[PDB]
Amino acid sequence: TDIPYHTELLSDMERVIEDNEMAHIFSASSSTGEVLYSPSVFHATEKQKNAALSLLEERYKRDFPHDLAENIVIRDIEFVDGNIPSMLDIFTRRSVLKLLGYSAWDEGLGKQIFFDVGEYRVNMFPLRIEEGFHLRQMVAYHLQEANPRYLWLGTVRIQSVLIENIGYATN
Repeated sequence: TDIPYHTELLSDMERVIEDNEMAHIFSASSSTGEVLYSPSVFHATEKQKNAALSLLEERYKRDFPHDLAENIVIRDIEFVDGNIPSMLDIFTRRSVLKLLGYSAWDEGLGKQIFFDVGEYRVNMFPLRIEEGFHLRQMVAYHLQEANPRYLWLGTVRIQSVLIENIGYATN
């Protein structure tokens, strides 16, 4: 059997995390942000947010084809204000913890698209598509349900062509 690209992508992203020491950033110990919903939902730190953005840029840009990138100006992935999910939203979306690790970075998972970093599983929940961007509400779930149990990272805005080009690792 041949090794699928998804397997190497997941390994690649794990090595990116390690080279940038992001496991320590996404530890319960380093999750010192202010509370959003007492007792268990906290704001992500600036370092957690910037690490998450950097990891999204790493994943999406590496496979963005050259002929498009010479013809389209690609915007930096960033967080935008607002669209904060409710506590009930966060609770309901914790279904992402039931999924196997191999389903990470798989755009085919719809609502449950996620990636793991350090002690947290980060769900990029679809909010809307507007102009040429995807908006997603990013919440981190502690994988052992320790506290901080939930981290609100923000609504991320990603240029649609970046997601479109990855395709679906599963149907």
